Amino acid sequence: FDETEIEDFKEAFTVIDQNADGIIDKDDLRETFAAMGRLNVKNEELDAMIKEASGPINFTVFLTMFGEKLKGADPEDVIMGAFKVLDPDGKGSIKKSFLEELLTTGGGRFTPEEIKNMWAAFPPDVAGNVDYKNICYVITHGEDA
Amino acid sequence: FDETEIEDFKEAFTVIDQNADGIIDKDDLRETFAAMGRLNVKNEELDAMIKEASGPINFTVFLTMFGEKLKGADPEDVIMGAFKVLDPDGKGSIKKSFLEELLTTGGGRFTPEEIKNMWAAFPPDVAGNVDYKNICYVITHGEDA
Amino acid sequence: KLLGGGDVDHTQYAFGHTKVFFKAGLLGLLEEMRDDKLAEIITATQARCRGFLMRVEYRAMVERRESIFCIQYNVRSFMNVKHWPWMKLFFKIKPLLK
Amino acid sequence: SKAAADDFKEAFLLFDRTGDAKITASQVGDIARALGQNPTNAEINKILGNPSKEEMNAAAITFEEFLPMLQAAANNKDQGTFEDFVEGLRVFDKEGNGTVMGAELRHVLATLGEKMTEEEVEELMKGQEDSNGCINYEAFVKHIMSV
Amino acid sequence: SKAAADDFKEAFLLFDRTGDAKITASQVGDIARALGQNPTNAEINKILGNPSKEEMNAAAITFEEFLPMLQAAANNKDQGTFEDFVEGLRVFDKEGNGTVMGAELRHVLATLGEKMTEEEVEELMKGQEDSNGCINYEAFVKHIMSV
Repeated sequence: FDETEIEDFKEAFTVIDQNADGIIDKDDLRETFAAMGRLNVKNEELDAMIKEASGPINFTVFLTMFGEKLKGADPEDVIMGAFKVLDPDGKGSIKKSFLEELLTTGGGRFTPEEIKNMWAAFPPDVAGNVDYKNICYVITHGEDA
Repeated sequence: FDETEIEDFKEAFTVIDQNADGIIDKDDLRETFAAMGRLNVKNEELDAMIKEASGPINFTVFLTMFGEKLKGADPEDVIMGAFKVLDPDGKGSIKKSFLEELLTTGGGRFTPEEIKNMWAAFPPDVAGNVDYKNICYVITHGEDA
Repeated sequence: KLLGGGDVDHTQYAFGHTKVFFKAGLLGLLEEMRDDKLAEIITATQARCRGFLMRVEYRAMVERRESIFCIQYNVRSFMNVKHWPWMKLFFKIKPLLK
Repeated sequence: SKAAADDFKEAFLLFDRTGDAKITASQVGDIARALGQNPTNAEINKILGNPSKEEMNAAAITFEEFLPMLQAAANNKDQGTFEDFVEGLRVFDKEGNGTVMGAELRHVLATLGEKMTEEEVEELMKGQEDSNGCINYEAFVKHIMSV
Repeated sequence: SKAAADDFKEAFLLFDRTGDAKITASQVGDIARALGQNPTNAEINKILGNPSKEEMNAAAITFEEFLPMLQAAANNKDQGTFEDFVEGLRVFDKEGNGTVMGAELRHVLATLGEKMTEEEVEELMKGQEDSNGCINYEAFVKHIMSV
């Protein structure tokens, strides 16, 4: 965890903790979702978020919960560092079959089935290994941009 | 030491001395590191910083310790002064082989092996002697920007 | 340029303006001996190369060691997270920030 | 002999991916090179077949066969003379300066004799050949014999 | 003599790159020039060989040989007469004004007698020759004798 990433989680903690007392309760979760447009947010969704913690969601409990789910989270500059080492001549997005062979043949984390799941929402270019960069974006901030 | 550089070290001394009494003790070092995100900062790192001084870290002991480690520290405007004299026509980053030849053939501080270490984290452009300016940045403030 | 390769007697032939000249069956014999002599010379020079070739692969494999992991773990996160309320939230919200 | 070098057995535990203390016959070529031996691939191939050992079918190994094969390859290290390596490349390009044109060394290392992949050829020229397209083989063969 | 000039020993510590207080025989020509002596390179060469000293093989030095070689070169400073330097270049170009055409002095300084590199020839004309292509050697030889 770099310090600017921890400051981003402190700003997200303050936007969900609308009572500003330092502990995100279930009313803060529901009023942050209603301010984003969720008028139908069920109480069972709020209870499942609180069921991931053993205590009240203060800043260090929110940081330890996000730490334990993001144990391989990598910032965009280090993902582009590794992709610039895979394309060491610069500019070009690397081939689809080169990333499939190098993921498998180096590591067990690069096994195929997982490579079909990589191509599956990370579209073609991304999946193929040709573009580059959009995948670093969606690994640090999810969903389609 | 120019006076604005000494005021920058006075501001860094006040941010690490969180008790504001004028002497940075080991608790100030640990609480400044914990406020930057270092939850695992060992006591042996704090003891190795205090082992570089012969007494308590007040403002003049911190200035003399930084003076004795930075006996060739050069501000960015004087490094760009010297690089504008090496590129006297302006704008262009100077060639890789020109900086290797002129470092060696003028001085013993510009010997090759050291030139391979210059290219080694100061990347290509920087190492090569083509870009310019990013090396002045990282000599006044380290690590990748 | 072609004759560059082969474990052949580089003697036995000779070039000129319109064509190459070649021995048989003596010069033919010569070359042959020669041929064997390069396998030696060659075969040995190949090896080191081969050897050496892979020796650089290890230096790369090794470097790579971590950059992968980084990549490895890093992805996994996301696959888990991207479905998490809190994380989607942070997401829509991450922009309003400065 | 021990000089009993027990670090050859510790390096066999770094190349065996299953942890059972056996190394397949296809890895023995590259691990002899990683222990400080450069047998040519035809030599590694011959010896194998010589001993009615087929590298075409599944293989396992034991340390008790890999140790004497490394000791049979260790006598052939007297073939590694650097005079003949630099004189080979000195006969490969004209003029009195040691420079191969880029693509001459890349196509010769991939297609002449024991085929080296073009991926390995690019990894062996990376850094020693600059953008002039001229590989200085005095420093190139020096750095190739540094590993 | 000391006048014991101990700054010659302090300048030997600025030219010895290893710090062991020895200066190789190939540096002795340029360091005699940096101590205020201009022996020609053939003279530096002869003296060396004269003393069965080979500048072809590795060399070291000691201060105890470099001091008397600088004192043997110091008698030859009576050959540095500026009348003959300005009259040499005055016979090298027509008319009553001291100007050499640029390329005449550059090709003569690189190819006639003791070969000066064209890099050093450009560094000695830089500033004294303007864009008219005419080197005024009255001020040019004045500035060359200012160092």
